[PDB]
Amino acid sequence: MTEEIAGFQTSPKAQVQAAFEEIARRSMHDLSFLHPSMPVYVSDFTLFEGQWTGCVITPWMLSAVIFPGPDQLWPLRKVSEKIGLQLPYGTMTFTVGELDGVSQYLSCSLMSPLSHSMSIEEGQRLTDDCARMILSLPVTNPDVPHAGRRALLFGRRSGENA
Repeated sequence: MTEEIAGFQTSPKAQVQAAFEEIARRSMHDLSFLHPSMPVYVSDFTLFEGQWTGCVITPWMLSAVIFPGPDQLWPLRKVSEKIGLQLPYGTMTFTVGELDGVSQYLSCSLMSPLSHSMSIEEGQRLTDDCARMILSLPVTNPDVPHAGRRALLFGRRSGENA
């Protein structure tokens, strides 16, 4: 078959976030398209099943998200199809989503975080705890030290490298 999905270098984390920021606002009928009042957020972590892992949280939902790993040529899938993935959490079907700025990706709903104790901190904590949960293995909590440093001693390997 000629139709394919190219592997992702890393997760489209920003595009999943911005799309879900809008989808969380979009609300039809007399409810009106009121703003989310809780910033949607997305964790990115690990190369599980050979594919980049992540979770999204919004006021309306929490869902695991997965993107084909680097230098891969997956076949083109149809949307809303299910793909069985193996996790220590249990073998679980991830549904093929197709989303603007994200293209095809593999996702499943985990819960609706409609608790009255909910806050942006519980949002981010629960995206990371959701990552932990479905990996069933420890993972970097994304509140580490500032990792940026100044660049110095500029150069390139040259010789055998042209």
